[PDB]
Amino acid sequence: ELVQVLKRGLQQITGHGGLRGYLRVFFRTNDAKVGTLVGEDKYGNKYYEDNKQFFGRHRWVVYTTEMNGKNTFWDVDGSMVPPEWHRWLHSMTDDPPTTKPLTARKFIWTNHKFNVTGTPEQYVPYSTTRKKIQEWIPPSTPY
Amino acid sequence: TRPTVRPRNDVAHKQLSAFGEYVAEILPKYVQQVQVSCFNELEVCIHPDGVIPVLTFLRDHTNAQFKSLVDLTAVDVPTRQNRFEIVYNLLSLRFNSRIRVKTYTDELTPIESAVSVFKAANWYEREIWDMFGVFFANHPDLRRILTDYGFEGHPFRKDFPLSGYVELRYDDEVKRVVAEPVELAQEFRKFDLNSPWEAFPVYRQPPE
Amino acid sequence: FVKPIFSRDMNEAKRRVRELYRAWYREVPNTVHQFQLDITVKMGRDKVREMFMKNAHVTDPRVVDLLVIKGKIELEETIKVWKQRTHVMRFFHETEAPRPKDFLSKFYVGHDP
Amino acid sequence: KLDITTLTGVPEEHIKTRKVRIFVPARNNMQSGVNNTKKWKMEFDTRERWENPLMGWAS
Amino acid sequence: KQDMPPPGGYGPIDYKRNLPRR
Amino acid sequence: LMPHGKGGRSSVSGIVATVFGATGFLGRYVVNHLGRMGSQVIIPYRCDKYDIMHLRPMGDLGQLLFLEWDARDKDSIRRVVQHSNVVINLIGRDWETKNFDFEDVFVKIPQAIAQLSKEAGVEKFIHVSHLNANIKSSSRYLRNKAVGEKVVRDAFPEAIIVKPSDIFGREDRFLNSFASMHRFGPIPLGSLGWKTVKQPVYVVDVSKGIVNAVKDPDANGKSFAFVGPSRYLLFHLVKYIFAVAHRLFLPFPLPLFAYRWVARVFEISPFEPWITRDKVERMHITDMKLPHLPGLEDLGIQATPLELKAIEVLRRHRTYRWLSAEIEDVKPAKTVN
Amino acid sequence: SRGEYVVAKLDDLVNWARRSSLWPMTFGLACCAVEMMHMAAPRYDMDRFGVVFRASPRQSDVMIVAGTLTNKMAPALRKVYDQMPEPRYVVSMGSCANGGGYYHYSYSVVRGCDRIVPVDIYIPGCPPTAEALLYGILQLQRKIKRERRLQIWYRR
Amino acid sequence: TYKYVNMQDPEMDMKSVTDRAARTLLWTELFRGLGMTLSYLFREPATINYPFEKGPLSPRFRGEHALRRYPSGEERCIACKLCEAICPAQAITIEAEPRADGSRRTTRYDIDMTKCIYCGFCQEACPVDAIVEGPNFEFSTETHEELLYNKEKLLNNGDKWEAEIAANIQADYLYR
Amino acid sequence: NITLNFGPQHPAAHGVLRLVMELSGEMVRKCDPHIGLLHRGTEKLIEYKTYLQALPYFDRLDYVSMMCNEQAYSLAVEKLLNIRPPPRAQWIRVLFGEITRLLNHIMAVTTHALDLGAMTPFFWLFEEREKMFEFYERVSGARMHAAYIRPGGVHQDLPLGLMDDIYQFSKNFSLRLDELEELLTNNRIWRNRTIDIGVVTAEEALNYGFSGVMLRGSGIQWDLRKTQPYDVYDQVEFDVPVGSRGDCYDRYLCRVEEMRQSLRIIAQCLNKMPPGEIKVDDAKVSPPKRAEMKTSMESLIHHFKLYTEGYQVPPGATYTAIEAPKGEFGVYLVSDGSSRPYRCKIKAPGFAHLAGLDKMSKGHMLADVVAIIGTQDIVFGEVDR
Amino acid sequence: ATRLIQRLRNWASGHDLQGKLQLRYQEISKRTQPPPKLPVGPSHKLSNNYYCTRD
Amino acid sequence: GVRVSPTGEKVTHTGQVYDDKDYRRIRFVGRQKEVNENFAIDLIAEQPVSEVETRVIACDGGGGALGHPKVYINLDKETKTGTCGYCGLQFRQHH
Ligand SMILES: NC(=O)C1=CN([C@@H]2O[C@H](COP(=O)(O)OP(=O)(O)OC[C@H]3O[C@@H](n4cnc5c(N)ncnc54)[C@H](OP(=O)(O)O)[C@@H]3O)[C@@H](O)[C@H]2O)C=CC1
Ligand code: SF4
Ligand code: SF4
Ligand code: SF4
Repeated sequence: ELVQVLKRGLQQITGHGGLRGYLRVFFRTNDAKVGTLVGEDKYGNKYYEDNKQFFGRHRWVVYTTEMNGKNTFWDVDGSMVPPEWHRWLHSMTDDPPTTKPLTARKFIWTNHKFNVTGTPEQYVPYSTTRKKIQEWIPPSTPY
Repeated sequence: TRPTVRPRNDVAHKQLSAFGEYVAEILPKYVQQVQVSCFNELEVCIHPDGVIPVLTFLRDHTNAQFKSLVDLTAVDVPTRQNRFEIVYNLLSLRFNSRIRVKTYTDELTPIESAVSVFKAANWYEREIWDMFGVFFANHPDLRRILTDYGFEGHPFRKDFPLSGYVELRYDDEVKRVVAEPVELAQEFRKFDLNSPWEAFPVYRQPPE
Repeated sequence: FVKPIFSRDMNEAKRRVRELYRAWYREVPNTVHQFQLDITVKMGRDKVREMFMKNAHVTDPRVVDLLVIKGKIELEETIKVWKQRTHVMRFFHETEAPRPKDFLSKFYVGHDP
Repeated sequence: KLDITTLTGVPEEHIKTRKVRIFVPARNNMQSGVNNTKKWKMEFDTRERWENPLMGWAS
Repeated sequence: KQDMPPPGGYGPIDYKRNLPRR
Repeated sequence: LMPHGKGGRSSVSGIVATVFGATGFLGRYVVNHLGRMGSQVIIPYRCDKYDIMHLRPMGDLGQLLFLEWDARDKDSIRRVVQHSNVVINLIGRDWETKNFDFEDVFVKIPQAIAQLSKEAGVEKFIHVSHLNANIKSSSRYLRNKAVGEKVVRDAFPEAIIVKPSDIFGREDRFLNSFASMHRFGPIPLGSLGWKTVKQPVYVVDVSKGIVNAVKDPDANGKSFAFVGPSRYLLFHLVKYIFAVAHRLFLPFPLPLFAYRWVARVFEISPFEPWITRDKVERMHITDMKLPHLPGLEDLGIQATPLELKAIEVLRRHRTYRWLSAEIEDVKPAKTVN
Repeated sequence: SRGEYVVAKLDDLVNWARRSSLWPMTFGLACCAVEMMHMAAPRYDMDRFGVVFRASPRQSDVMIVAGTLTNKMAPALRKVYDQMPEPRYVVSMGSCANGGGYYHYSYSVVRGCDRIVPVDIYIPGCPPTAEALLYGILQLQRKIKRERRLQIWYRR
Repeated sequence: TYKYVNMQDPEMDMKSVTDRAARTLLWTELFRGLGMTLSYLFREPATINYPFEKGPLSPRFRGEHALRRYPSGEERCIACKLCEAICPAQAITIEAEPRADGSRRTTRYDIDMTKCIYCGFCQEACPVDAIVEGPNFEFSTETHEELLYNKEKLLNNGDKWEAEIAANIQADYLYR
Repeated sequence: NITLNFGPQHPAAHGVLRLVMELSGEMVRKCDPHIGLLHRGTEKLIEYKTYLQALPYFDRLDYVSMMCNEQAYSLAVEKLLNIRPPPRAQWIRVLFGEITRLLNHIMAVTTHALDLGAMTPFFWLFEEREKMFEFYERVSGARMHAAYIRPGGVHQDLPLGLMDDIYQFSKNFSLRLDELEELLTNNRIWRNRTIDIGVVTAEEALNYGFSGVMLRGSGIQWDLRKTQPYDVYDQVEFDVPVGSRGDCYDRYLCRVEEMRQSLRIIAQCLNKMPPGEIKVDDAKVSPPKRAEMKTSMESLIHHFKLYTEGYQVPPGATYTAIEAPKGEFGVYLVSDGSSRPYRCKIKAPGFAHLAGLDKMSKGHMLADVVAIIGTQDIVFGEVDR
Repeated sequence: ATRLIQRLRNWASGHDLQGKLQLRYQEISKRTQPPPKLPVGPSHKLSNNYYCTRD
Repeated sequence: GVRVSPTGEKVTHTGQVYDDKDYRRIRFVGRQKEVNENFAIDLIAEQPVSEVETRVIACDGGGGALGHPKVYINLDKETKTGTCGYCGLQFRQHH
């Protein structure tokens, strides 16, 4: 009974991170689950899978570091996920993109730059569709 | 003629009609039209000088206890000199009946206040005072509902812009919110979706 | 012709306005202190005289009396220490630029009418 | 002359500056329908509307 | 293959409360 | 571009200001006045994003811009002034920052701004000194203005030289310090205030005047010197300051050097002093009465008397017994004219 | 272990101290609010973050605006914004408070909430999903984290 | 059809009476009710571990807008300008102009999220299925300006999410 | 006496009321409920919009229950168009009309508990209201302000997945109400806070036009279902609570009973949905499937028209009451026959209640007043508008 | 989720909780479902469809 | 490879870049103007022209009810390709 639960605890201690890694993954993701199964971790963002956990908690992610050649852990957030896996955490699709990779058309982005409101990258709205009246041309000739 | 069409309830139309002539009898002095559509929805005129005496009668049983002023719904049509069209929706609970009894007024006609009679119109009052300017007989206070404090306008007059003339913003050195001239960006890009070619010949006001 | 609001002929109405002016004219310092207006009180009384001037073209007693009805209704919100200091200052429009009635400047500004 | 110039909330500036236009609206040239010629309507004269420095909107 | 979701069966539910004295 | 719309927040005008010193007291005002007209305004800043957050209401979407830049670098100044058509300047600091010596504030920087403004082809580079600028052994900061006035006068020769005197506002250092003395208790003055006289200038007037100065082609090399409505003697001036502060007033004489020593004791703090050896003499200096220089009404703006402006500035200091009190009852301070 | 460096690490302490425990004030003006409750409902639960629904305009710091902002209401909101002690922050929420929203054209609403108080981050939505709101707050914390008043003062 | 609430009359019987007075004294039921809250301590807590976990969403879900292309890589938009006629808040603004190739094309499609009410009409209304109310929802900005989207940003949004968007449409399209 | 403005700022004020009181020691004298702090003025904003465009406005008034508002519009528009919907659409409108009713009453219950300081039920039950928002999201793509009920009926057919989980959802819910049964329903403190407070005589109610449970609590039996089963209610089985004392305790127990009642109904609506279109056959009112519009011409034509100028109501101005859980709801159309309404007043059920509050205010201590706002289920959005 | 804790919990409950799971576990429903096909619609018959009646 | 403005910033796919005189250009400073890398224009003609020996054809944009309304392209003139009014992609009748 209780010994079984204490065993669950030791099992999730030794089931991930061994020793020094466990404390780090725990101070990063405050969850302490066994890293059951694995995602496609394209940028190290491993997408661990499990079912026994109650609904809504059965899919999850650990983001790793320097996404888009910038920033670090201790700055993790949303938008770090790729759009296919972005569909996967929200469980719009029971099937991870692994099994069903998407169309991969030529014009879609690849690195996925995530949200960037601060920093020099920054959306700027601006006037579009050129000009109007075209103001009259001044003469260049004297007299 | 059925799967989409809503069936016409002739029975209630008959009963409401007959009761309509009944009332037509009872108050010849103010009652005029006895409109009775296939929606089972009866309607009746009142002269504004006849507001109170009719309405009081309505609350009291004849064969319809017109209890509970559910609404004093109001409409403004600029064309008619009697531009205002105050409407008394009503519901005789005992008889589960519903009726719409309306009137008309000019800008300086002190139409009678049913405040003594229903009291529900302590605010149907001040809204329809404020939004419009429909001055009322005798009310404990004509202070404005809804519209601000120093606000001058009367929106729902179907007059002056939907944005209004007023657009307030906090200002710096005055350390305070201040009303300012509108300057809408982009502007309400109104679409004239009116359709030439009448779809309803059955209606159609004659050219005369 | 049509039945009057309250007053009939100007004097029944003229009586009401004076009642209004004093009703403001005494009330003004009370307002000056409740909201701690930085205006000198004579400026307040002057504005009191001015708003009574904008309504100079009125000639129907129903218009006069309806105006003192609405004006007393504004006095309601004033005396009850409703509104806010800003609302009291809305009458001033001091944030707004002065308007040059001169036509030449009106030429200089913009397309205008 | 039952003026309601003060009875209305409108600024004096907009009543001084402009005349309005009473008229009966014209039929579409591009369309057959006579139907909107009926019923009079009145409309105020258009004014200048500078472009929004941002996004190029009407202002 | 015509379909949509009409009811598949649906077992009993109790709107009635129970408050045991235990 | 050129103006369109009724003069307001959403209407446009061609103005492209680069207001240095926007972070400080006057700057928020002048930015408010440029912004109220719907003119777009660049606002270069160094203190931090949070410090100027309050300015965001002043603009309308695109009308404002914020730009970080080092004073120490020149190139940043070049970038910020690029599209500028006008470049107002307000950098200053009465108490002199330690890490940045006071000299630079009115010498090197104004000059770089001037030359780069010339390269920028700025339509109207503008600079703001003071009515007390003619060189004096008193107030090195005051002395420094004269050098800045000239260097700015040369590197960008058609620059205007504003000379406002003792502008008083809600956040004014000059008016508030006098009000703040009640916390001090006693009221020292260098031989009281009878020897010296001042003619303080209201700040909203100075700002709107800067705006209308930008609007006037006629101004260029003109050396404007802003002046107050009234030329009050300093002692009766303090009388009025506590007369509206309703605080207890106990004046006494104090030697200028001896007062200077206490000011030196107060200059020790990295934390900003209420009192400094600059402030000493900058107070004890009299305001020059100049007629020949252009009038304030040349901008069309009337002078606004301090008595019409004082109580709002000083209500925060007056005690609750007085904090809700009528304005008329203080009675105006005596005028030298 | 040098002079400037200590000021930096010391600054880290205060910004961390503040970002780690915001106290947003209850103030919802419309149906944005019933998302805000769900930000604090157990399924999401804002409280893990240390943030809490305090009452009053003083103990509370960040001011999460929500819902339509009419003509009448606005000055009150202004005053309330003045009421809270530094370092006050505000978070706009809902399309209505973003700039008049659905109602942008009416004599009713006061358009942009930014017209009254200097909003710091905008949250798009009608109403935003409560999680989008939560993410917007995480953005506010990162925004505080990058702020550095102490370092500027040292070199001021 | 009506039901009285309450109305029921308590027993005068002495056992029942002394029991009620025992509730009046020893509180009994409070503790019983009190006991119930204890049951929650033993249940598992409902929080999702945001953001390392995220809430369930239906494929239908509405969010950030994005213009999108043909499989060929041409933009789907034909500037039919009815989506401009529907946006209930009228956020949208369109200036259709001819392509040099001659095709109808918007020169300045734009929309502000400040006035968008995310009813998602336009996702339905477009004949060519041009604009799409995408999955993305998290995109709060530091400033108002970043909200007033050009056609440009919308195109970029259609660039990053096109795999996803097309995927959801692949899930949903029959219903419409 | 001491003059005092209250909200909006109070959590008790719900960010809307400013009911100033001129308090004595703590007993009230003057107690005026100012309003217009939320007044969105939608009446003119409705006027310049095509009738399909008006539809969002009603999600915007009743923040909580939503589908019922739109149904309140579809009835009132279909009257003038004389259009009778396919049955499945009506079984749906009842199904989500009742789930909206669950959301609304859970709202009113738990918040009224919050003003009484109960705290916990709130967190015990919003855990459920997310469970329902997951559903409106599954049928609309929006967690709230779903536009799924329309004048033609409905935007779209139900996804196959719901029919099971919703049952699962209500497989356990009765217990969740049992957990409340073990609290306030029996709890001692609660009775004292609410017993014999704001009692209202039947006549004042009939005068002010009180409706809904606010009548049913004080014994008036007036109702908008069984009196006028405007939809499938005529087929549906349920039974209506009536209060005795007019105690807030009464109204409370009523709302709990209605929640039970929806537990009864939704069972049967799950039990009885026909296959069929969930939209009207006409393309002159109800738009074509994307599959058909993109081949058949006329479908695309009328598609183009309804999405640009829309259907045209025959001219007429009318009024319709609605069985909102909060009371009678106002749909006062004024239509010239153009797709634009000429005018459109909207009577909020809570309008009359707030008109009546001051009658119940004076002579009661301030806690009584805080009790009263929660007595009447008043979401202030609908009330000023 | 330990059984003694379940016993003590239901003990305090006065109710089984296991009999009405509160937290939504495995059963839920599948997200990925086979296509709807949809009802054909009553008036898509070609033999007659004059507007004179359906109107 | 978007054509570069004299200021150096890339022009929009609808060309309209600001004048060197233009002060408004200041907005982009400290930030990044954004313009799409993938102009649709090049991608229009990038595709091979489909050809069918028949005559009248019916493009649907690929995907039944996943694209533009069904459209009947004529090929009366072999002197020119049959560009879609929607897809923008050409057709011809080879023989
Ligand atoms: N009554 C008065 O105050 C009078 C003032 N003047 C002159 O007019 C000018 C305006 O006065 P006022 O605005 O009150 O003074 P402030 O100190 O309020 O304005 C100066 C602003 O410029 C900033 N600044 C200037 N140089 C630097 C630098 N090198 N590094 C960082 N920040 C810098 C200051 O710090 P930051 O921006 O970094 O916060 C401050 O924000 C002053 O220079 C003053 O000498 C003249 C007559 C009267
Ligand atoms: S934001 Fe959109 S949804 Fe949230 S309240 Fe204002 S209008 Fe209603
Ligand atoms: S979606 Fe593309 S096509 Fe349909 S209207 Fe908006 S722009 Fe024109
Ligand atoms: S999102 Fe909703 S509101 Fe914004 S445009 Fe598309 S439809 Fe109109």
